[PDB]
Amino acid sequence: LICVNENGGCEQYCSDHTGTKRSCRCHEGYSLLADGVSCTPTVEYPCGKIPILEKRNA
Amino acid sequence: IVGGKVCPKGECPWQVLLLVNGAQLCGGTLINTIWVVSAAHCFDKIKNWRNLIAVLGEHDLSEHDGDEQSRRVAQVIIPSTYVPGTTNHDIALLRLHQPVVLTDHVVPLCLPERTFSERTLAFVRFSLVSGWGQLLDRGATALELMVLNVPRLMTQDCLQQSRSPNITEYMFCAGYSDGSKDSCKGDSGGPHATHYRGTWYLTGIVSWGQGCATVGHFGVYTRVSQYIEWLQKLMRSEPRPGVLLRAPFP
Ligand SMILES: NCc1ccccc1
Ligand SMILES: [Ca+2]
Ligand SMILES: [Cl-]
Ligand SMILES: [Cl-]
Repeated sequence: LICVNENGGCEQYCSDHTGTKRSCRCHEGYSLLADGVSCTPTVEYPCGKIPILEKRNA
Repeated sequence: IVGGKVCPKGECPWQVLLLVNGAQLCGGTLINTIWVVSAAHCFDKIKNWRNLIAVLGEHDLSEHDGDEQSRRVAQVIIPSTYVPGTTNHDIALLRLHQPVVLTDHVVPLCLPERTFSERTLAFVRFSLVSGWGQLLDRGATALELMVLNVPRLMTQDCLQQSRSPNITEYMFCAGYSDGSKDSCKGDSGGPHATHYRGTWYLTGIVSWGQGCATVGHFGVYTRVSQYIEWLQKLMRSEPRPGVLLRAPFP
């Protein structure tokens, strides 16, 4: 996979590595799940999420 | 904002209101607990740099509901390439004197990595712009925070569809050419925020146009992707005496 296509499958950030290798990364306040692509909040108020709407669907 | 709607209270939690001597100056965007991104041009006429205040958690300017948090602005950082009175490099990084406290009503917008922003966010068609600016060209400003969904144009297409500053690589166009929907005076410095897979990111800063909602013209926004590395470096730096700091760009 490659980061220029489909964001490399990453939910957030993507790095290309030497070979057919790719690493996804997450912003501070998030951690990468074992799928290697998804990011889950690790704090109460992660950037770019709207609390009243996140609660509205929780 | 012309032709938008009220942003329901708490749904634009990264929006900043900048005040000078209590009077509305500009908008801004919170990107973490002590840093705000705004527009360089907002500071062209500042005389006393020590009367600048940033307010987070604001919604209705007519009332106090207790969710507002005000801070002094300790540093205003502008790229060396910005020339007062002109349009290019229209970005400012503001250090608050004390962090804001994150709450349901105060949350930072994610400052994206450059590659992500250029390769992915730049191709998301619609993004939100917000502020307490004029509701009409030559009209009164808003008392409640307003928000507008605007589509982004490739610069070649903007220039072809438009009919005077250049649109440089440090800008992008977004909005409508029919005179119905635009960001306006008073919205300057505010966020152009882009959604991708459940999270919102800073992609633009309300910057300039030919008047507001002018037929045949689009809104022009600072292209934040060009400044990610500049911003990140400054956020790791120690504060310096004196509010205004001009920092080399690139
Ligand atoms: N979107 C046009 C615009 C932006 C800022 C100030 C005036 C006009
Ligand atoms: Ca209020
Ligand atoms: Cl330093
Ligand atoms: Cl000073």
